[PDB]
Amino acid sequence: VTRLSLQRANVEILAVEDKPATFSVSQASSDLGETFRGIIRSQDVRSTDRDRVKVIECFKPGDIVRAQVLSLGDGTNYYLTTARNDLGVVFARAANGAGGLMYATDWQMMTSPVTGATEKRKCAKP
Amino acid sequence: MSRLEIYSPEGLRLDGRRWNELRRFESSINTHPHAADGSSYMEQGNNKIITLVKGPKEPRLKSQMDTSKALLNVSVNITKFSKFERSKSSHKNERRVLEIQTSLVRMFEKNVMLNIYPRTVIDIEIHVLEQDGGIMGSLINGITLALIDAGISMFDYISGISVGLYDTTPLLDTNSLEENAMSTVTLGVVGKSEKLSLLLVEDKIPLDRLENVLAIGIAGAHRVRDLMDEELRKHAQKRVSNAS
Amino acid sequence: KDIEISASESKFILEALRQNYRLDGRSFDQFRDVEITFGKEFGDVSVKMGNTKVHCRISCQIAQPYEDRPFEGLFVISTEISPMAGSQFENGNITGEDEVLCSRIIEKSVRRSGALDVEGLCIVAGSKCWAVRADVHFLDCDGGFIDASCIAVMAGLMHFKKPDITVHGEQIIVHPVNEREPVPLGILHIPICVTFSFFNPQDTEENIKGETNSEISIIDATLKEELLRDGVLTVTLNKNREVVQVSKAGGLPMDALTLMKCCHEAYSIIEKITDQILQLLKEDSEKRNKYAAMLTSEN
Amino acid sequence: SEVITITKRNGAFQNSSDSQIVTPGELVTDDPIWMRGHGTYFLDNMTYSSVAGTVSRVNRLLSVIPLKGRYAPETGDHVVGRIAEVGNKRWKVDIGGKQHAVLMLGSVNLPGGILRRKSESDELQMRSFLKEGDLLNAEVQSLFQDGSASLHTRSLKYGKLRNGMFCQVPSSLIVRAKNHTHNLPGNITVVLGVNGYIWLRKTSQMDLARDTSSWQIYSDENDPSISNNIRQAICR
Amino acid sequence: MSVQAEIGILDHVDGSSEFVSQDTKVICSVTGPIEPKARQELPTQLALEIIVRPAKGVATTREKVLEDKLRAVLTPLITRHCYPRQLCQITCQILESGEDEAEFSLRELSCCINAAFLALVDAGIALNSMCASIPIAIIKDTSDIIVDPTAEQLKISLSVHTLALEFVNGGKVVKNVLLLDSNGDFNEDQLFSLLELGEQKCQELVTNIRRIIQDNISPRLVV
Amino acid sequence: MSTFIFPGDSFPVDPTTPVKLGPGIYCDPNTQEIRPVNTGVLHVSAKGKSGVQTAYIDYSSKRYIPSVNDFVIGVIIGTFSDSYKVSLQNFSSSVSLSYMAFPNASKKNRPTLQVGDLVYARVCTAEKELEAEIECFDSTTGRDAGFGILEDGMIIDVNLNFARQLLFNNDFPLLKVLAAHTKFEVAIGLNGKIWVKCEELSNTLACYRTIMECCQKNDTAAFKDIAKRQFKEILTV
Amino acid sequence: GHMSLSVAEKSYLYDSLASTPSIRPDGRLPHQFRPIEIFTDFLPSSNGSSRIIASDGSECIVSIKSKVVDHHVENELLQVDVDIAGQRDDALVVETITSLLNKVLKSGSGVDSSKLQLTKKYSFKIFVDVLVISSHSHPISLISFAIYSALNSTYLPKLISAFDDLEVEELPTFHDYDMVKLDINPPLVFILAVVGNNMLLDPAANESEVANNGLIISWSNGKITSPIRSVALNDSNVKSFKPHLLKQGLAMVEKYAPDVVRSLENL
Amino acid sequence: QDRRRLLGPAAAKPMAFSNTESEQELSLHTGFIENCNGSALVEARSLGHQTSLISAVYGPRSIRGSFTSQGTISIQLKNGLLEKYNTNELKEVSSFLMGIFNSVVNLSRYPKSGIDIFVYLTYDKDLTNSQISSLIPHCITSITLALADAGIELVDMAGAGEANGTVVSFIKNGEEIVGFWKDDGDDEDLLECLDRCKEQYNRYRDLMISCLMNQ
Amino acid sequence: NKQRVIYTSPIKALSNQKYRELLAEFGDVGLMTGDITINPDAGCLVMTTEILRSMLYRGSEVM
Amino acid sequence: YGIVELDPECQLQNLNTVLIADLDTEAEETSIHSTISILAAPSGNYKQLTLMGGGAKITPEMIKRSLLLSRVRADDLSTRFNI
RNA sequence: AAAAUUUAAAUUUUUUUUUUUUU
Repeated sequence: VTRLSLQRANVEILAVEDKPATFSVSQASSDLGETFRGIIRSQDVRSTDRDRVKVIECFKPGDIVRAQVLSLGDGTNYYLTTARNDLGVVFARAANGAGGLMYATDWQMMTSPVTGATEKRKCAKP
Repeated sequence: MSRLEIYSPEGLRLDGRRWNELRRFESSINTHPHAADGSSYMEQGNNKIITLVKGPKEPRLKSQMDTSKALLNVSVNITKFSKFERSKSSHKNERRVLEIQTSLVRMFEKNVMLNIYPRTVIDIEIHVLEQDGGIMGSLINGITLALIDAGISMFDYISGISVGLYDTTPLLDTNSLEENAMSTVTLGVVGKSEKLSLLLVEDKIPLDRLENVLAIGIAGAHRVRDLMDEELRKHAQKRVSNAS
Repeated sequence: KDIEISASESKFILEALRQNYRLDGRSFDQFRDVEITFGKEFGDVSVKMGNTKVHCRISCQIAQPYEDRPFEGLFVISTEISPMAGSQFENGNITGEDEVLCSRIIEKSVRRSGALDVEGLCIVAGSKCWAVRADVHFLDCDGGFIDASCIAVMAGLMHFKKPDITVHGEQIIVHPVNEREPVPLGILHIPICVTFSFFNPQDTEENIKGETNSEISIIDATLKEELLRDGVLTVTLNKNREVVQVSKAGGLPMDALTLMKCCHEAYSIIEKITDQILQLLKEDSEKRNKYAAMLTSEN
Repeated sequence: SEVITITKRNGAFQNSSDSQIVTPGELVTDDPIWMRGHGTYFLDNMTYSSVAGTVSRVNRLLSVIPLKGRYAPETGDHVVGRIAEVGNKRWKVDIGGKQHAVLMLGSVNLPGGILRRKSESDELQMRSFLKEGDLLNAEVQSLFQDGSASLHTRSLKYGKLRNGMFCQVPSSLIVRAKNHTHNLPGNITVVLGVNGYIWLRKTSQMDLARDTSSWQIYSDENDPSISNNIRQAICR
Repeated sequence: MSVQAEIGILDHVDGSSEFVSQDTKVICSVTGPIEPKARQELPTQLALEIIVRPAKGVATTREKVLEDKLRAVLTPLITRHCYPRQLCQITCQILESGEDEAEFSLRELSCCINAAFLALVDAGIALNSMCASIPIAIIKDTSDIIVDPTAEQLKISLSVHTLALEFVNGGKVVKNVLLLDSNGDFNEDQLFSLLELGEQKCQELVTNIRRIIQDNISPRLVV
Repeated sequence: MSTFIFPGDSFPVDPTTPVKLGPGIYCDPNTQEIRPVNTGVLHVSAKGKSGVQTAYIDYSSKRYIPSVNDFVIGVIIGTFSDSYKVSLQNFSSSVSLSYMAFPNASKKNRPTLQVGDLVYARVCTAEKELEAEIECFDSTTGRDAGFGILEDGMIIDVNLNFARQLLFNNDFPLLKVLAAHTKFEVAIGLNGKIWVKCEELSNTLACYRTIMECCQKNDTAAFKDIAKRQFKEILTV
Repeated sequence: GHMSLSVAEKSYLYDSLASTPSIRPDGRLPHQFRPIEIFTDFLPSSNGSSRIIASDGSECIVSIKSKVVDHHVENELLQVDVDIAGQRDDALVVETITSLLNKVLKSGSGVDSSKLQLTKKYSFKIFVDVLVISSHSHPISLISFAIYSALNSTYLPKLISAFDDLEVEELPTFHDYDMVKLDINPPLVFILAVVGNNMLLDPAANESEVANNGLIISWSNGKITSPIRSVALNDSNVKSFKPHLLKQGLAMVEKYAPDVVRSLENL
Repeated sequence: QDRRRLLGPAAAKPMAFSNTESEQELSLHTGFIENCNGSALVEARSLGHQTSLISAVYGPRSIRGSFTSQGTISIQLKNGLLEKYNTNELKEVSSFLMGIFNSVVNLSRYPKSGIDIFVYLTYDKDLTNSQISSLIPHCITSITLALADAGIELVDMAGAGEANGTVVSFIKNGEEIVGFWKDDGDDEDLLECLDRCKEQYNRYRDLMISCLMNQ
Repeated sequence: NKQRVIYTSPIKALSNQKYRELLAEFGDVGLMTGDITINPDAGCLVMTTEILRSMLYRGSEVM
Repeated sequence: YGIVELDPECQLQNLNTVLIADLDTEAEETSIHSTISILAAPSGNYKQLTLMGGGAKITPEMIKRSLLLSRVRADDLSTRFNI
């Protein structure tokens, strides 16, 4: 996750999986701003309650999301979605790196072991 | 010590001009139809300028965009063959030039009806070809063509002229030889009025002449926008008489 | 990086001029009070006009002259803005317009005008001369920088001294500083610039074809004052009543008869402030010499 | 029997119905009864032109029509657009005028027609039906607060071009009539835009239909059967 | 201890401080948190951009490193998680040298840290600890060690040293070292001796400072 | 002689206390410890408050940090559709305000305000890390149309702690002496903004010059004569 | 590039020009050029001037200023310097065309620097100074044409004193009114393009867009010469090429080249 | 002068001195730069002239500009240590470079993706007691090997051969030409200029494919 | 079939009957009136006769 | 040189404060914050030393350890290529 | 004498140091 808008969410592409797991991470350096970046729009986070969408309650900066390509979009970014019960948040550290590692409580929620603190993320089905 | 003769006691200048006289003054309209809808050519003596105007149109970037009015870009091209002695380096970020690039903007922030051209771009292209001194007011008179050359919305004519001072005596329409010889002032004069757009003094001036000095250039400046007008009009007659 | 002001606040000041008021407490044609204070170094000064604060520095060193004028020494003024003095500014934009509007003035105010004898920088012709340097720093803006940097540079030239020199071909003998005294510099004339600040209370046309001159001009725009002004004009003069530069580069249209009537009032202003510098240069050097009297009797 | 026109002229930079013709800065009158419209500004009486153009006095309305300027967009006009950009569900497209027109996402003829209804997946395929620089027939709907206007294709007759060649002209010489598609002997068709944009193509059956499949409205295809006797007749 | 300072002496800027030690006058300015640029943001922590203007000349490479080591020191001073997607531009002005800029940069590096520390207090940004820096030299000929030398003593100095420490618990516990700028010739053995005064002295510096802050700002504070 | 503090001091209170956190203190997300991280004076909330106390540091600033349920004054800077662009302080980040967060909430009804207006609004919802949001009309207004767009007036910038004293404090002597001359309006913005409109611009300049001077001198006891003198400075005429 | 065209054209344009009875969009013969206008001798401060007008309104002016120099301390006796309006110095098409014409006018390749020679010690530094107002083309072969006329419109002041400065080392002297024309044989440049099995001459911008690849062929002295470069116009349609087609174009240039030259060798 | 670098005191000057069919040969190496994804190393030595140069790949990098259907190539020529070729002399070659690879690379495989090519004219001997024209064909070879190392879709091992101030680039084992470069030489020597270029191309491409397939 | 549909009336109050009825019934219904439009991009549309005529002249893509 | 401090959480079976030198490998260069860089001539000499302490504390002994590791890594390279 | 009749206006960032023009 790169930046959180009220409109939308912005990420950069890092790693592509494959079909019949088998992956392909990009070997690029993001510190150049090199890599391909994409955009998740906030209504495209999920389809259940797709109108009254609260974006902060699913994402924070720097976090890992199993997301599906929607389409190409522009040349600048991508059209992207997470709108499934198996998709969404993979992993982040607490308070965006300011704390320890966090585990998805449900498919729908996430906590942290040592802390006793939870946060709302649109977690993936594990 | 100059081995030459600045101004005669018999009233004459280098070509024999009087102190209240002009060079040959020639404009032209629609010099480049295939290039832009603003295209005008100046000869004021050997000051020769190609003047080009682009707009009102879409920007290159949405960053450079306003939702209120137009923008105005000034791009000055001084060639290395503009003078007698060929200049070595290029000028394209020279801090002398950028001043004028600032200058014509604020001179022309206030003729353009900016509000009625929003979200669009006006670009003014300059090509200085042959340089004869009096260089500042040479430009402005070329500008006033080029905006009318597309017929952009405006208030008025705007005239420009450098007028020099040999010791007591004003000199309408100096040249670069005279420019390096004495003190000069250029006036950016608006229409028929007594109000100024441009006023720029580099040289050192005794105070007491200056009111009189300023009182000189208006009659010159009024004869400028005079000669611009009919010269456009005789062009303007040439359209519809052969269009229709 | 954009200053945002309400149009409600825009009308407010514009009303205050329409009832002959301005927010600072000065008159329209009144200038701020100037605090000049020197550091211990020569060519060291802190100059302060209320809110606007500046600092500059004069130095010199040895170099060869150009081929261009092989007679004369070398000199240039740096005026690099730091965004310290206000968050509007880029980190050292030498290509911004207002910077150039600060630049070319002081370029013409000093260099093309020649207050300073560059020929008195010629140590030896074509071999070794002086490279005199003027770094202008801005501290905090309330406008009047180009008038402040007008002053603070010319303040600095009347406080710098250069050390002692002896020539034998290549054997060029720069002496120790404290045995052989530093030597001040030659000023041909003292220029003082004046900012003029312009406000149409009307539309364009009543300035254009409204024959009635109705345009208010004030001195030393404060920060909020400066953000709404319509034309920009600076003149510069001396004590010998000659006009150094004038620059109205566009903006609002403006009557000629105003400008002479403007520039006369400049004269009485700048003269009093000029002499205030002149005493303080003396009086500090008097305080230098009275403390030099408080030194040799002490030592 | 030549290659190039080389004719020479050396020693010179250059070779060198009545109505009111007015200038900017110029007074027209100060009768207060007149109304003040385009090309006109004023101070309470003083009627002041702003362009090089003509006084138009309409019955109490005085206004100044210029002679020089870009194309003026007006509604209901039949012009040609070159695709500038793609927006959110918007497109940008050159008129040749001051600014781009805009073109709504559902403003276009869908393949299969209205039985194809709306879909949010259509914005995932904006580039499918349209992309940059392409030429088409467009119908001027209505405007904005400034004078920038928009387009649509409310017919089969409007749509993306093929089967020929573009040319362009000044907008002035194109005369107005009640009709704009024209069919010429040589089995070919001019599509005169108003704005100054001119497309030629071979006469279609739909063109023939004007005077007596639907899935091909974003194709880059032509009729494959194009004779040179078509092609050389285009150039004439 | 011929040091002295000013707080809150600019106008349009968030944090401002004049630090004046024995010979060098340096003012620092702090503006933040404010709108960051496009190329400058961090999704998590606080972005920092630092400008030092010399007294003489313009910004070159000699300035650049004194900037960049000063970048390293401030980064743990700032509670950087508190201001995501933000920017604080901080700017320092060298006004007085007090040291040969051609030959040295030592005192200024001590000075500017001691300058910028106080303008942040003016700025009132979430910080972590307390700090101090001093210049320390060792004489070539005498082979002795002076805390806070002079430039003529720098001429006969063998090795020039700047120590930056992190002070907590009443500023008393050395929480960490920030910077140790060892320059000139030195060995093992001098170094632990070289800390051992600056172990005391920077605390002795801050012991003055703790007072000064409250004296300047509690009348700016309300009761 | 206070509960003065530095970032990096010993925190005074025992750890086993139920304590609502005030600003100025920071809890570690990494090591769970809690420390004072700003400069100034602590003020301990006294006991009895449900057995739950509260710490807060008096710190000084001018650069306002957007926080919730806070009355600020803003400037309309852009018409991002559905949702305004509004700023609160120059060079800071812009704020987003709904077009619908308004006391006659009506989604078919699009309101009227234009770029460059002054509006009174309260911070509704603002994460530390997210695009912050405000409201004029609120639920915490409780259907109150008490905020709103302003008319012309005049707005002056001060530092924040002063503006708290304008809001939080009746002992603040300012509103007394000002009411003791003329009658007028006042809007208080926690972004250091103070919007005043009088019946007169003349008194508004008198209102202007005092507040510039008083907040500069920051000596509330002295403000009796200092305020009244500017009237004489206006009544110089 | 300059333009953005539509794909449906791009087929038809690539269709019609790759006809075996090949068809231009304006339908010229395959070896034709387009009509132009040629003006000179109008900047009387210069040693020579030039002004040329394209059919699409592409526009340039090349100036001639001279300078006397020692021809021993300097190698390059002839300098080209180019300006395109609307572009940075740093751009590509600027610098390549700039560096090209220097090679085209190397001092003894097609340039007869003996005619430039003033003394046994001195000669004439010349400045090919170029200002392009506008282009819609790969502009280069236009630009040579005005320069050819520019050298045919250039007069130089007359030597008075002698020219052997090894012993006596005289400072050379010129008369103040008497100028002589520079006798010179300047070269010419032609833009080519390859479509399918056809080779058009003077590619217009549409023709320049659709091409598989193109050439630049240096003409001088009534023949083909160097510098010769294969050259891309676009980069969306770049295809390779049979060499006999490359061998075809050379005489295809050459048996129509001097007729263009004689049209301009016409005074 | 330049306030961004250390260029010494100005009045110094560098030091001055005065006077008091053959084989070409290669040494080709890949996979030695970890910043890149494609690297290639080239040694060359021929008869008075020894030359070494580095070709560097960055791709596919993102394009902040806009949409394209396909890829875009960017090529930089930079002076190394000793030999200083002219600035405008450089980019002309960079122009001539891009034309050939636009008949090589499957850009259609790479929408909205960039290609960065850095060429370091690192060190050259010319001990011989159109000086850039003698180094053209080795560039193309040096690029091709690095572009194979990033593994990008390339149609052909295309190469150029040189015959005495003349550069001709081939494909299809020489059965088509993809890039033509000519300086002064003779007149109508073209037919021999076919040959000696072709056989070096016939040499070089075999040297290239040995460098990879044997690894 | 995700299609749009026009329900016509000569009277506002005819629609006001049918609107709140269908608004209770299916909800996702746009109302178009000279007095009040509600929910312009809804799937179902209820509007008076001339509005169709008006948006048949200038060609609403709503159609 | 680099000195780090360790999490109990991060272990995989096959305080705690570790010195690393010969630093490389972006992940290292991101995450090491207290660092040491040293110049030294092989007879125990020292041209400079460079401490940026931004992560861990610094012991007096990691100092001496790095000093012990200084005079090795330098002196080998003095003797490695014998120029 | 009733009855009623009409609208719809556009949102979130890509660039190369300052000489130097004829007493």
